[PDB]
Amino acid sequence: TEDAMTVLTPLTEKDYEGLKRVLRSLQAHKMAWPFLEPVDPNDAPDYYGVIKEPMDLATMEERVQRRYYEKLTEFVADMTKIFDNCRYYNPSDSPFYQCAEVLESFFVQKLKGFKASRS
Ligand SMILES: Cn1ncc(N[C@H]2CCNC2)c(Cl)c1=O
Repeated sequence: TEDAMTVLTPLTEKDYEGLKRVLRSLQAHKMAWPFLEPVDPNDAPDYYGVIKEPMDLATMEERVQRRYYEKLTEFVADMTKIFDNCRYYNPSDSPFYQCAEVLESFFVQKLKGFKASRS
C-alpha cells in the first residue's frame, strides 16, 4: 500500500527526481511566497520561542539537494511542519494562515500523484 511504502520504502534516485518536481511546484505556487524563506523575527514577535521546529521551503530544498531524506514520510513531515507551524502561530484570519490552507491542499494533491507514481 502507498501508506506502507511512504513509511518504509527507501527513496530511490527516481523518487528524488519526483521530490524535486513536487518541491518546485510548491515554490512556484502563487500562495507559496510566505514559505519560501524562514520567518524573520521582525515579522513575528516571539516566533522562535513559540515554534519548536521551524521549517521553510528553502531549507527543504537544501535538504533535498543534500539527499537528507531517506523515506517519503520524512519529507512529508518537514513539509507539514511548514503549514502546521503557520497555523499554530497565527490566528485563523491571518493571511498567512490562509496561504497555509491553500498551499497544503495543493501539496496533498501533488503528494498523492507522487505516491501513485512510485509503482
Ligand atoms: C507570522 N509570519 N510572518 C512571516 C511569514 N513568512 C515571511 C517569510 C518571508 N516573507 C514572509 C510567515 Cl509564514 C508567518 O507565519
